[PDB]
Amino acid sequence: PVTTSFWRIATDARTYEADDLSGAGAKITGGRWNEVGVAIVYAASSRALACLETVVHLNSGGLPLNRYLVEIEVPDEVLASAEVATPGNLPVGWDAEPAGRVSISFGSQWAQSQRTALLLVPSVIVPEETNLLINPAHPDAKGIKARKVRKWLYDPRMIR
Amino acid sequence: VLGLAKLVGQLEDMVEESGETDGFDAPEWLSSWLRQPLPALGGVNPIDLLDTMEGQAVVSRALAQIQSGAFA
Repeated sequence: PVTTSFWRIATDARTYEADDLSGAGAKITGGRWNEVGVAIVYAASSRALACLETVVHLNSGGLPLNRYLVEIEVPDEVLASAEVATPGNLPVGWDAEPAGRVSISFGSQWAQSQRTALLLVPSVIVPEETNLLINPAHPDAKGIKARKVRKWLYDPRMIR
Repeated sequence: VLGLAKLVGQLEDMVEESGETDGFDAPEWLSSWLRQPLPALGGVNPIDLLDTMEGQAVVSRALAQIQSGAFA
């Protein structure tokens, strides 16, 4: 292939869908790496890690949500241009729980500088394994595709 | 003031928008979630944060992220 896949486990909402690439959801709530009002797409480098970030970390099992596994296909030449942040080179405090000013400010500086369209960051859950941030305002974000590939049914709180 | 009704409403809105409401008992689900460790908040029970305005905001945001898909 000439693309690399990243993963979301996402729902449709009233004004945006699970395969959104505009960053509408994170714009509303903020997150570890973005302020409320700044649109960013969050994805994980594995489906397993997406499950940890989406279901386990927010203890959201047992909700009758219509969840979709969403494949984010990133052009390899755009990924080749991504910035890579590591536990080794990130500012101290990036892994605070709850997320605080250090990771939010780092993500804000990256987004507003438009240094790169993509930022690879460690997961706070598994720091050795990466999440992907997409800045939809960046010119190089063109060509990224997102599609629902199946329902996500694995829910640790599922009752048979 | 706990203001559980506000959180129940937030949860019900989320499920109406993004899931299936039929048969869903939102107060029941919320009761458990509030009293279980929330890894995104460092393993604290969300109920223990509802005694401040700041804590209310933090818990409401976490609840909202369940739907928004932002990582915590």
